[PDB]
Amino acid sequence: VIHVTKEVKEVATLSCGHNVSVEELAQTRIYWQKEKKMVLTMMSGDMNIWPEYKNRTIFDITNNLSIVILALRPSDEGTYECVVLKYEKDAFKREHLAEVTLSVKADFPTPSISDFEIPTSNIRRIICSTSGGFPEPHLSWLENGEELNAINTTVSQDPETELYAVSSKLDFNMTTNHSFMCLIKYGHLRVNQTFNWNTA
Ligand SMILES: *[C@@H]1O[C@H](CO)[C@@H](O)[C@H](O)[C@H]1NC(C)=O
Ligand SMILES: *[C@@H]1O[C@H](CO)[C@@H](O)[C@H](O)[C@H]1NC(C)=O
Ligand SMILES: *[C@@H]1O[C@H](CO)[C@@H](O)[C@H](O)[C@H]1NC(C)=O
Repeated sequence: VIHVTKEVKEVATLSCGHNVSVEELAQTRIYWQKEKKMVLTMMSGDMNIWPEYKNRTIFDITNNLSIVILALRPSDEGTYECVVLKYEKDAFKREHLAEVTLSVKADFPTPSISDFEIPTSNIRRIICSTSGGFPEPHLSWLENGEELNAINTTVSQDPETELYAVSSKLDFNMTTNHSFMCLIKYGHLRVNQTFNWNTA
């Protein structure tokens, strides 16, 4: 395959499009690397995966020497290339090369809104939050194609999943009718939800 696209938290199996028996594993050299930067090395019998990858990467020898990235992160994006070399008596002549580029989708689920009264005559508060997305999200409240100011807006990124979570609060006077949209931009995409407030 040329291109591959998986979701975040999901597994990515990048095949080397080549297989090698255990007897040959001795004489064979395997170079998996992500854009010139090494990943793992199965140097003739002895394997050694770089620290950057030690944790979330598996080397599936049995399955065409593939590398399985567990718990995908938006940064795993990139072009992987797998070169295997056979020892042509006197040297190491490479007998194969596969190359695949990996895409990682990280859409933001449609945000959900909560509404409830605060201790202030007529004022109702709404909270729009969503998460599990990438890149960093940008939340904005709309009223009549106008951008209202947000009361509170937190945005953090999980060190583990490498994913974001947004949550913003907004107040409005219950006396009038209202129709707000919570727009959330992340990259060149955008997700949203609305809130209708009918007076009496
Ligand atoms: C903003 O809202 C969050 C979540 O409700 C809360 O933890 C935080 O204290 C608020 N920030 C301020 C300055 O009140
Ligand atoms: C709430 O709405 C009423 C009716 O329009 C208005 O008199 C009052 O000043 C408003 N208060 C706030 C905090 O918006
Ligand atoms: C808000 O979300 C809806 C639901 O997917 C979408 O159809 C609409 O285009 C969005 N509106 C804007 C201004 O992004």
